[PDB]
Amino acid sequence: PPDLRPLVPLDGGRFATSDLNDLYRRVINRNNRLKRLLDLAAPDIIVR
Amino acid sequence: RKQDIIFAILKQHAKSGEDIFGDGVLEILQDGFGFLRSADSSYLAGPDDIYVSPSQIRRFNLRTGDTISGKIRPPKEGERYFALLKVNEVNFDKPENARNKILFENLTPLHANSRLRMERGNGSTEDLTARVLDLASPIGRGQRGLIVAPPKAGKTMLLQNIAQSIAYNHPDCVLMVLLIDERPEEVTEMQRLVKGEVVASTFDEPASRHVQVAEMVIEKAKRLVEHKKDVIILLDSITRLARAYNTVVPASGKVLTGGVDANALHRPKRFFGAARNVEEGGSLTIIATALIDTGSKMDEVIYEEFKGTGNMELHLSRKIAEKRVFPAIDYNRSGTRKEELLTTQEELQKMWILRKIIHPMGEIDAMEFLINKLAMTKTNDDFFEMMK
Amino acid sequence: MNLTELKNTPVSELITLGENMGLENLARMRKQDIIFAILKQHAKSGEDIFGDGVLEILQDGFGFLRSADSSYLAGPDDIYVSPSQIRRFNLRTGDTISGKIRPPKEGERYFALLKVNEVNFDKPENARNKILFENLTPLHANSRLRMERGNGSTEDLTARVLDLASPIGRGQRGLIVAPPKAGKTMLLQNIAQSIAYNHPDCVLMVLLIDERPEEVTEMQRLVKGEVVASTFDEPASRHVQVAEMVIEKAKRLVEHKKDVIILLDSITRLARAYNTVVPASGKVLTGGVDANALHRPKRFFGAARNVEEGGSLTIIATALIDTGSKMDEVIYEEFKGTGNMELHLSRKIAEKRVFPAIDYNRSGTRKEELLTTQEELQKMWILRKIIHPMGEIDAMEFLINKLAMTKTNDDFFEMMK
RNA sequence: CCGCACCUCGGAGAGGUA
DNA sequence: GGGTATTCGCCGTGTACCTCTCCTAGCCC
DNA sequence: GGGCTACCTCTTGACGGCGAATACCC
Repeated sequence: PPDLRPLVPLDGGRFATSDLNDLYRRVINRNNRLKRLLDLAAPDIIVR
Repeated sequence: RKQDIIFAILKQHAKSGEDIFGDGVLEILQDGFGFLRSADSSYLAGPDDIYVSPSQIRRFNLRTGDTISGKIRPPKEGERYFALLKVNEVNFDKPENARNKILFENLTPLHANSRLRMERGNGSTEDLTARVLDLASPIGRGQRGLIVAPPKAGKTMLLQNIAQSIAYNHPDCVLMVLLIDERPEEVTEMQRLVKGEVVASTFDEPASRHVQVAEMVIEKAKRLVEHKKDVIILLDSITRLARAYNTVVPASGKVLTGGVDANALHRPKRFFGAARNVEEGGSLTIIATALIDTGSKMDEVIYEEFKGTGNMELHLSRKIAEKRVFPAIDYNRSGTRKEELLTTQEELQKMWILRKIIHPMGEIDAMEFLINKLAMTKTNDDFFEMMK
Repeated sequence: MNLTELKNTPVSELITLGENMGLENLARMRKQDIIFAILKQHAKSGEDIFGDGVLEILQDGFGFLRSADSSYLAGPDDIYVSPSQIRRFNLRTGDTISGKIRPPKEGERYFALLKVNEVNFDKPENARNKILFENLTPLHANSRLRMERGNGSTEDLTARVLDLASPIGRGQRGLIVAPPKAGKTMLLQNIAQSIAYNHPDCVLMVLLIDERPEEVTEMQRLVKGEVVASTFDEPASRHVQVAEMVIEKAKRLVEHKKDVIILLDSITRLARAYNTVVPASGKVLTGGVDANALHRPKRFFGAARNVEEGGSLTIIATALIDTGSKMDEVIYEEFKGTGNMELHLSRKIAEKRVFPAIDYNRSGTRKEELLTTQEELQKMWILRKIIHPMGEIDAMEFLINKLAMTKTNDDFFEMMK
């Protein structure tokens, strides 16, 4: 849940994002990339 | 309720192994995929929309507006939309004919060449509006005009007469009356009166659905023009559409006089200028009705900006409308540019003589003269022969 | 292997060539993508690729080579120009560059420039040493640019009336003031045709900003020259960009002693675009005009000048009046005291279907003795003194009936005496 | 805010205290 | 089939408190 | 200077000792 992994509210536009949110973002990116690549029928090496 | 029943029936039918068929207009989202909206819901996002995979979009080069009809399947565990297995018909034609097509952005525009005569020919008293329209402002294929009129001038009756004359004289043309931000009862009345397709978006929903329906309609029109079709769109919402775009546009810090954003008139002006006559085949005519003297300076600014865009203005007089004289058309203010390309030499000379005779007379006097002269006969040919 | 050569080829031949090269199905592909794939496949074999275009230096420091067939619109086939080469050859916005190009590698999106072969249609050794346009000494119109056809055609009457009313020379900065629905389109077409027929050596450029696409494609297929236009479907930003590119190209051409002719038809629309793109300063003048909005159109208009060292720049803009908007009236009243030639057109004469509907009384040219001989100037003065008492419509009818009798104006002048 | 002008709220490191 | 040389790297860092510092700007466009 | 997005470089080292990978025979 987002309250258990919130963004630290600090002054300025930047944000020291939590490591868990960064990991979730990376996993979502790497999953969406494979989801959009599997429909294109890419070569087996790239899929692997 | 009917949608859930159809969903359950299609599931039970697919459990046996039979094929399921579907249809709808494609709406490609920004993420890459799209859905097949339904026509009976005025292109509204439904729970039973057909999902379109990006693979098929890349395979057939599908775009927003393409009518797609093919085999669908019910969703599996973890899905919420119908997956598209095989497309059978694309834009009421085979995909092999739609793959070798020219984009709408590459078509060469031209002026109105073919004459779209609005005169009925049955000698009815309702035909007087179409006769006056043909005498004042002849309309051709690909015309881009504006129906300028204050409120309570007779826009509804004039629009109904135009639609009926189009359905009577030109039944082959695809008539689409898109009404945005209007009353539901008027929409129902129009849909059960005109002979064509009626898509609407009442004020019960925000302007986002208005913009979406406008985009779907213009994309379908562009695709039909690409398929060599003559599309005619009677959008009596251009002012409402401009208000919607000005409401949904992000603030830029540059607001014009009357509360108009600097980049708000871009989308409606592009929608208006999309109408053009194609030399390779087909045309697109958009007849819009602008609102003036509505008490808001925003509408006045919108009208003044859109005046320099079209090539046809049909002004209506409030006094003649209050005197219950229909059609209450301001003959002096009306006109069409490059009218010699839609009328013959003798017809142009007769129209010039009629304008030179009508101009000195007043509005009410000219209208009474025209009505008394047209009531003597049924066709305008006898009027032309008697004027000489 | 040239970009413009592949752009001029039709779609069918390009599809056939791509299918022969053995690539993906090009039938369901854009022509630009087809050309891009063909260039990639041809460069994979080791051959060289060449391109050209007008340079548009960005604010960051890099730039692209726009194409003329797309009205200098941002395209995927633009050639990237590194700032290093710009700093090495002192390139500026408007310099025509033609050199070898290469397809973009992995991680790139535009063609790169390796070696420049020709600058401004000339050797780079002649372009490295040049005098800027801001340093050229201005002068009045010296050379006479006669607009009369001389073939005795019925359409030559407009050119004859224009020559009798306001002769045009090199470096002239005039204005065509006319209310709407007067005949500006036919007049501009006749002017462009007469310029292309009498003086084919001059570089003719027709700028049409915020106009209808039908008129654009009509002008493009009618005049014998370059047509750069921007329809109303585009924002004012593209209008400003096109105007800047056109004026920069004109300046770069004049710097090489070239005779540039710009037939502007949207000075009012250009001023409206500049007033729309300027940030609000909280101060609005009478009519809705910003205090700093007319400066850019003022400079664009004043760029026209005659150069003594060589070349000239002629700008003929058509201003709009009686349009119902006070902003256009203020713009016209401000630009009236700027130019040195006004060719007014009367709506009352246009309503009578008397073409051309030219207001001969208010027309004229300053320092007209520098473009006409003594006897010609005396005959024009006598004709003006005879025409002045008569009314506008009567004078126009008299002039038409007297010019229809003969083919040349010299015979009319000789018969007047 | 549209136009001047009178005739019948966090993670790492360093130092210290008990 | 099993009893045991080396060893690849498997998880405890006393408790409490205080002060201070460090916290991304990259590419062809 | 910048948009959603991708390139920086390395097979904290001791241990305190506990369970256990492939190995050498009995």
